[PDB]
Amino acid sequence: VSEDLKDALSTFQQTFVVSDATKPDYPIMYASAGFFNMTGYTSKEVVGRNCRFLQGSGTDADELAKIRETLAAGNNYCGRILNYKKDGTSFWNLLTIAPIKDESGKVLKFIGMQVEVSKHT
Amino acid sequence: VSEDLKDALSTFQQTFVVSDATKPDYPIMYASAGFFNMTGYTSKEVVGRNCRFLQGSGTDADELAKIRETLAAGNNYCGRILNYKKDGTSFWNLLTIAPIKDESGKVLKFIGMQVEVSKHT
Ligand SMILES: Cc1cc2nc3c(=O)[nH]c(=O)nc-3n(C[C@H](O)[C@H](O)[C@H](O)COP(=O)(O)O)c2cc1C
Ligand SMILES: Cc1cc2nc3c(=O)[nH]c(=O)nc-3n(C[C@H](O)[C@H](O)[C@H](O)COP(=O)(O)O)c2cc1C
Repeated sequence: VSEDLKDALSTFQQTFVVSDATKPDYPIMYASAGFFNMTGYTSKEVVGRNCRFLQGSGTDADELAKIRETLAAGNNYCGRILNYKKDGTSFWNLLTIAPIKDESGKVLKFIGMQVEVSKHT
Repeated sequence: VSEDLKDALSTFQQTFVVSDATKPDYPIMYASAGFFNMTGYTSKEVVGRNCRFLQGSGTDADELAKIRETLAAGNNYCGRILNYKKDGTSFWNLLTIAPIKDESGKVLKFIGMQVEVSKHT
């Protein structure tokens, strides 16, 4: 809440997840070290869930539409979206999603790199 | 993130490079084994080089402007760009660039994940 506090104890955390692209819920298969440090959810407990548990009231619906469109097309997504820690504390997520394709081009997984950043840049 | 990330991408035989954001022309520090297969260039040909050697006259200059802006801003970049293998073969490269930052929020590296993609030109 306090302005001076947030900046002095700036946490520029970074994590990634890998999700299964062959199931309609795009479930996390693996969440990297740092996921709990950033979000307050353990890397173990998020396995089998869709990453939308990080979203809340202020998350931009149009950005979510572009993500779904990316996953369906099998391409990539780059955005800065509003996410929420287990706490309910909001943070800005510099989110980069890329397809993990096999030898013949099949999209088997997606990787999502998540970077906590401030509101603008 | 970074070493764990490299390992996850390698586990799925992905093509990616890691570039130095502290050296001035973003030289490649690391090129995965998939890079040779995708481009015809070995890692040793390529380590120490800016990845612009993949470009040619068909490459969209407007996209390259978007990339320059991303790297100066420490943000991410998602696009599909026309690139050329060592033998001149032209292809779509779905390129995804994300920052790797330290404690400061200082960008140390960029990772660029590359996949050769068919055509919805
Ligand atoms: C690999 C991967 C990583 C993702 N990471 C996040 C994330 O960090 N924050 C978030 O809000 N959504 C993230 N998503 C997006 C959601 O999981 C979901 O795809 C999005 O909400 C759109 O689908 P929906 O409209 O059904 O919710 C990620 C998706 C994928 C597949
Ligand atoms: C990690 C990373 C990966 C990159 N991968 C590619 C690539 O696969 N193909 C390409 O044309 N450019 C790639 N680039 C972009 C070019 O290296 C260069 O940044 C771009 O051409 C803009 O700079 P310039 O206008 O000086 O050429 C990559 C850049 C970074 C930092």
